[PDB]
Amino acid sequence: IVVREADCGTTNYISVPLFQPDEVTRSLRLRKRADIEAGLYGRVLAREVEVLGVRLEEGRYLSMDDVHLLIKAAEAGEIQEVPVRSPLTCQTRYGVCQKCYGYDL
Amino acid sequence: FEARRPKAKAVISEIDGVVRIEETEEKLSVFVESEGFSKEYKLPKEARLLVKDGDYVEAGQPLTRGAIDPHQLLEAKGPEAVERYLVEEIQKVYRAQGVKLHDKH
Ligand SMILES: [Zn+2]
Repeated sequence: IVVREADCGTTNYISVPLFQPDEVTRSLRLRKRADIEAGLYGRVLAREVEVLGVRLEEGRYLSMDDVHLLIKAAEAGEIQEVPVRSPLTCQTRYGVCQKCYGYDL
Repeated sequence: FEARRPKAKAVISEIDGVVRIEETEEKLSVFVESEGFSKEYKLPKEARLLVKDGDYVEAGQPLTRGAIDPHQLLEAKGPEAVERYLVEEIQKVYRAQGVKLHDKH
């Protein structure tokens, strides 16, 4: 597996949940910050998101400030999941593309 | 990582519907009743149920505590559900030891 091109032109994505179905209380509770950061940081937005008066455009890499803004919006009940590009939905043969992988940690 | 079948595997619902408990001293059986179908699941006496009467379960939703068989889940729900399950369950182990690791890897 090697990063072999810039963009594969796919339209598929995955949705990263922000809430977890707690079982003891039978309710949806916010996930921990470290768990949210481990699945969102340095990832390319697949669709456009509008939260807290800020427009995040499609094709934007998510910095740690963006991830913290998304968590703030979840606490205010404005967003439940984030659509992002992932290697699971990349269409490059023998590897992945730059937009589906994201940032170099 | 080897997609092995757990020894003490949980029992999931192959179809969606409303549950129907018939607890008796002879045995315990779980019925999934739907609009045109009705499936029977014979749990052992040592079964820790996580679903009570009058609940709406979907296909692939567990009916007992335990580890889900990935192969059974793939046939019941689809490729996207088993991929989500595998990534989340692997990250649970590394979180318990306080290890930070991105989901991409
Ligand atoms: Zn791609």
